[PDB]
Amino acid sequence: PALTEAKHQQQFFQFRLSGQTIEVTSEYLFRHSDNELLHWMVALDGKPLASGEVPLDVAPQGKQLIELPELPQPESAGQLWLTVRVVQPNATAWSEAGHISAWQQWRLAENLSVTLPAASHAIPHLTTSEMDFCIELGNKRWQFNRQSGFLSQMWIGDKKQLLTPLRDQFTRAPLDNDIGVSEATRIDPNAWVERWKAAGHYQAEAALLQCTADTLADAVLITTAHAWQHQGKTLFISRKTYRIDGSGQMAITVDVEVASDTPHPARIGLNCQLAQVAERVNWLGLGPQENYPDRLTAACFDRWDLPLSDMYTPYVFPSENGLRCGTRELNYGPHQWRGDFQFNISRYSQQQLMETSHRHLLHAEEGTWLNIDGFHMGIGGDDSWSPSVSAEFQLSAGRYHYQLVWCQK
Amino acid sequence: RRDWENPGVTQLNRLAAHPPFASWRNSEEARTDRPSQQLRSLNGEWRFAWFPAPEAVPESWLECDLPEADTVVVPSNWQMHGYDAPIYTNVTYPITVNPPFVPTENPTGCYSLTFNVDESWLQEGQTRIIFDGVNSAFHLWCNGRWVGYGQDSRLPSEFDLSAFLRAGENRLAVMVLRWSDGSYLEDQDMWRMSGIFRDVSLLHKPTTQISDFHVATRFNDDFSRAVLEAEVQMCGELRDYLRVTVSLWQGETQVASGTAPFGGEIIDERGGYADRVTLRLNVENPKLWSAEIPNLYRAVVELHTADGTLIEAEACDVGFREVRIENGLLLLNGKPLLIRGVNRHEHHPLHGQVMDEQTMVQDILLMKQNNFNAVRCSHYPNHPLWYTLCDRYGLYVVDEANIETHGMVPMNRLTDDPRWLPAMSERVTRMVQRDRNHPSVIIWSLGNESGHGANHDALYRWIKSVDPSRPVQYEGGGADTTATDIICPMYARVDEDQPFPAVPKWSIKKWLSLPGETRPLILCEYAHAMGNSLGGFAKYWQAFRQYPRLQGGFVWDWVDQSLIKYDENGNPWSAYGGDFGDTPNDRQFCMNGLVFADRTPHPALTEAKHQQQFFQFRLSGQTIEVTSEYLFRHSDNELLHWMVALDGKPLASGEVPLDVAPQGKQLIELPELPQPESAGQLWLTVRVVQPNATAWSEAGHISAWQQWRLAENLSVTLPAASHAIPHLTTSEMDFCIELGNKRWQFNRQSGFLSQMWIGDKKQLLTPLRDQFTRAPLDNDIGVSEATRIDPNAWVERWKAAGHYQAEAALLQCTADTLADAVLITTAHAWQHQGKTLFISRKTYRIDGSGQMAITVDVEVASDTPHPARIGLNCQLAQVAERVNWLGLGPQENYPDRLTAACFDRWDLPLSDMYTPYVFPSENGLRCGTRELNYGPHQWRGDFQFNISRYSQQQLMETSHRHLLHAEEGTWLNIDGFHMGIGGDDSWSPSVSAEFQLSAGRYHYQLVWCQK
Ligand SMILES: [Mg+2]
Ligand SMILES: [Mg+2]
Ligand SMILES: [Mg+2]
Ligand SMILES: [Mg+2]
Ligand SMILES: [Mg+2]
Ligand SMILES: [Mg+2]
Ligand code: NA
Ligand code: NA
Ligand code: NA
Ligand code: NA
Ligand code: NA
Ligand code: NA
Ligand code: NA
Repeated sequence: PALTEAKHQQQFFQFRLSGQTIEVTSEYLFRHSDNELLHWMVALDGKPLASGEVPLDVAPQGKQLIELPELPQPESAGQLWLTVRVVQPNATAWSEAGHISAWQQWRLAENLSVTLPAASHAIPHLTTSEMDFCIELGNKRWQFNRQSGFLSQMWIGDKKQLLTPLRDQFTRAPLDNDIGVSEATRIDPNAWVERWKAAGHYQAEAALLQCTADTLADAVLITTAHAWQHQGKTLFISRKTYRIDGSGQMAITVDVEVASDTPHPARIGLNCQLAQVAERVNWLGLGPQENYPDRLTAACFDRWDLPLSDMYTPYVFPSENGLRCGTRELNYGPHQWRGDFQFNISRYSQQQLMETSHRHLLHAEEGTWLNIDGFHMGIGGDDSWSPSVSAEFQLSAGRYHYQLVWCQK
Repeated sequence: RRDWENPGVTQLNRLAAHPPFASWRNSEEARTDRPSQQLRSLNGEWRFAWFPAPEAVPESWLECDLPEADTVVVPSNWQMHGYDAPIYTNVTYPITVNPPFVPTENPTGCYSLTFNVDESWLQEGQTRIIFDGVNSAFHLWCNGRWVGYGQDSRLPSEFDLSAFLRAGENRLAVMVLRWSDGSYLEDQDMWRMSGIFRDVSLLHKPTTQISDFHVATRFNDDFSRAVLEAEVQMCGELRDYLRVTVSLWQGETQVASGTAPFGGEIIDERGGYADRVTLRLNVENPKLWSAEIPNLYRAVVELHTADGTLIEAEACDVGFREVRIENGLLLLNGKPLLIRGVNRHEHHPLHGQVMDEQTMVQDILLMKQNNFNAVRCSHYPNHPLWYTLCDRYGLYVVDEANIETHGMVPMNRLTDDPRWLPAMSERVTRMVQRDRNHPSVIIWSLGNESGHGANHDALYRWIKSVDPSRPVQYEGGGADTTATDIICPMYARVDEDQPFPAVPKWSIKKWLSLPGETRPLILCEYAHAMGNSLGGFAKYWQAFRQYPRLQGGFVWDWVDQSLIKYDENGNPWSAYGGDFGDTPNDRQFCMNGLVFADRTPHPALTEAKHQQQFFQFRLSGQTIEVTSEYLFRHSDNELLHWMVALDGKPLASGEVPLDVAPQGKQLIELPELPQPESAGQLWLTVRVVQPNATAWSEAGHISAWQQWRLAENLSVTLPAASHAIPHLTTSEMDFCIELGNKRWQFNRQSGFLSQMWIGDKKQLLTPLRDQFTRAPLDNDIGVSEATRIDPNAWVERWKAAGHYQAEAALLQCTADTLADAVLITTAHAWQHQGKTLFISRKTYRIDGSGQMAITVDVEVASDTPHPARIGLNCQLAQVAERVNWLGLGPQENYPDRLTAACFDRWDLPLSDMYTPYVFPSENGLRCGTRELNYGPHQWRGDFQFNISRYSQQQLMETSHRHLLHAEEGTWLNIDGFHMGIGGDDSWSPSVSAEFQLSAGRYHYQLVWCQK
């Protein structure tokens, strides 16, 4: 996936936007843009609104101004995005006709949604028992275990949707850059993986602090709090609310505290093993290829749809892989998650990826592992033998908040 | 003739410039710098009359005092006495631009003085008068007879009165013009005043005398040996019996001496200077001068007959130091400097531009106490005592010619014109002739904001020929022209380029490496301290320390140029541009100081002190590494104090002596620290304390500090159960919740908490509502004016988008009863002309313990300009004496200006939570706060806040601090997020992107409870 990031940063055309004006500047020293045209497209949350093409005629080191036509207003809330691409209409000795050599995006107007949803046809019911809080709405049911404090099961009709409960996750199967030269036989205590190990990140267990249920006028509200500890120290505290309403949507709010003296965690998210396996993955976010916080410039915000296997990157030495960031909506099977998060989805658990040294030995687990992150650490790479993730990409804020809505589609 | 409309005549009959003389007739008085009977002060009471033009002055005045004259103190600026108004204009000239002419209405100040001269001064030798500063041009008469004329408001003009005086009573008449052709070279950004504003003195010299002397100090490779060379020139009776003896003293010990007859070496086909002599003294292991240790020797220059009669003696303090630029670096005594500088104008709120010793001393002490080591004389030579003080207290000085023609179009129109070369030359050459022997002067500057003209090139060269010991710098025309040895931009940013045509301001890091560039870079002005500013100051200091050729800079500027005015009641108040009827004017642009005009600090001063520290620290484990940034001294007056506290509660502390050599490091391993099982964050604070008093600081002065978070024990303890559940009562218009002695009322039409009762007392004067704006800072306004809006300024962008006038529309307001609480949920949209700018969703959960937890989630349209803050505000009913908080402090601190603040438990009087900036704006914020206590309230969370008796609306609507009035109750602003304040400059947006609130979605939470 990194090749596309290299292609984008090494583009030969730079762009700036000012109003309706796109300014293209050429970084060629010797040739004129004689095999290039600029294609532009404006979309609202992925839905195309307008597009066009303009021939490019820029001298080496010169600039060309291009005026976009009047931007008819859009009829719906959402963020309009402008994408432009440089296409070479003619084949050359090194590329085929249609080759895209550069691209850029900008956000244009956004119209926030202020429209009150609509009174629910029904009100979910809360069934309380010694060991669980169950919620029923129509043909759906959610089960919250009172001793663990997690959503342990969800059913559509009589079909269970989870293989493992939905739980917070603060670690990732280590990348080569997280490992560096550390070896079981010669630990480099300064490498990220060793700092995480030593701190107990991979061994920490959730301790329940609170699990309550309340009924509201049109919803049931589950509140939980957990502490993650290691050798008597609290590493992380996660407080959440699950609000399930008459519409069937479950709104999840997550507020996490990370002790200041623990090494900054690899991610702050949730994970689960879904019971089902589906053919495609469809999302509104950055893509289409794998992208991470410190490696997402080449990805574009749009609506993407790929076969599930394209959501896994087969690095020979397996590790955390396949994330997509900047995602506002994710669809898989009958499920939909909405929010502003990063995610990866595949048949391999983080546990397996970290326990396996060669891709050929991985085996698809039952169901699908979904990792949805409110925040994810950068992957670094300035070098692969010392910590190289820049400060601005480390999860050092101390307190983090994210929210998601899981609903059926 | 109208010599004041002719740049070809800048003086008539004026004597040559030279270094400070006193004509002692006893060498030990010269050695000790005691007063000289031959140098008298004429300061005191003079007679003065104001005229609207020189054509209105009556002839009788030359011969006798005008009955309607007033008696006034001299030196003074006549505007300070009320005769006419001072004018505050920044770039535009205060007069019509039509060189070399001035207004025919040109305020003329007629000063006179009747004084005594003893016969002895007249029996022999020469008696001269010296006017250290006359603004801007003047004619002088003595006993009714015309003596001469002078220009250049900032250097001394001396005239020989020998033939005009008589024993006994004599009368001077000085006709001072406010405007003259010299005004075209005096366009500096400051109040435009006039008068005899520096000292007036009378000096007696013998007929055969020392007419000039220059002292140089050259060294061997390691500074273990020096040669002091003093060239001495004489005027008068040249005879074989004359000699010069120069002796050098360290305290009462004479370290070297040389005697020689006059007659310098042959220099050309016609011979040599028979009226000059150069003495060379060898000095072993000289004690070197620097701003860190201002070691000085005293050189006494005796003119005498060989058989022993001292004719007269002159003398100066000598600082052995070498200044040189080598391999791209400016070095002092062979080591690279790091300039912690500030620009300082000569300004006093009551006396105008008149300087006095007390004030100078007060400024030098505070400068040093705040870790400055350098000062630039923006933008003219200073009163002579300033140099003496910087030589003795130790500050590096940039001495600057009085040449600024900013208002010309283009700016170099005069400086590139050979017809103005003579007037400019005098401003440069006479400054060097006067101040060349002061060790504190390390760099000469050619003036300011006069573009780049060939006159600058010629003059750069002149100084380099006459004084090879100091580099020459000059910013005009792009800061890296051929007229400067140092790249010395003003307001270039650290990482951000500003590619203006012809004179771009490159990022300073990028500027150093442009193709072919090799010079050191020291900003002549940076970090414009106007109003609530200095945002981003730390970014500069991190760059300076990281890049060797980035050698610092001079902050703009030390002191606000505000002037005192008196109201009807007779109470003083700080005034700025236009407050005297002056127009056009540049309003508050005259106030850009780190300190107020009466020397009280602005909060930005502590940020400069901290970033300019001389010791850097690193913590590893319980090992503290201290590194010294001093170049020449060991830390012989410093100890390190350390303290660990848990959320403000002191746990342990200690002190350790610091012994680090210059550029050295010391490791200090701290004791076994506590590990309380009790929740909270442990914080380590270290401070460097000087146990002994110095010439510039008191015993115990703190010179540096730093803090680090140590272990944190997050709280996992559950709160006990409440023997109580709040009750809800509803009506169409409100939701009321009651719990014991407490009550909360939420309005269903507005969707806000409109009142709360504790006991049965109302707690709010205005409801609790979201706030997205701030009363704009000077940096938010920049140059925008109602008459000439600058649409790119932050304030204008917010105004145009409707942030200040957006109204909350209620989208949802519900109340639910929980197991042990009542929950109120609301959502509001802020719109403007149909555009939704922000959406606020919150929950308020009131539980059986009486606490109210508020959760707020805001959405900000990505296309509206990033807002100033995202927070809540309310007017509380109570006024309490103190404010106590756990968070950054104790002074005002903003996101981009909080490095100096330390996290601890602070407790101050309410009034200290307001900063009285002259031009009112949002102020008093404290960031990183975890708990805030005021009266019976306590708010906990992770927020920034301000609290005072003044609403944001009032601050935005009032132009001057003395017009503000305390409102009923106390206004509290509690922000989840607050935009940086900026300050890289005050006339374009300068808040760095990482300090702009552009995330789109923001979340914050607070708990409001009692106690
Ligand atoms: Mg981009
Ligand atoms: Mg003249
Ligand atoms: Mg002697
Ligand atoms: Mg006599
Ligand atoms: Mg200027
Ligand atoms: Mg600090
Ligand atoms: Na083309
Ligand atoms: Na692996
Ligand atoms: Na440096
Ligand atoms: Na004006
Ligand atoms: Na100014
Ligand atoms: Na010491
Ligand atoms: Na104001």
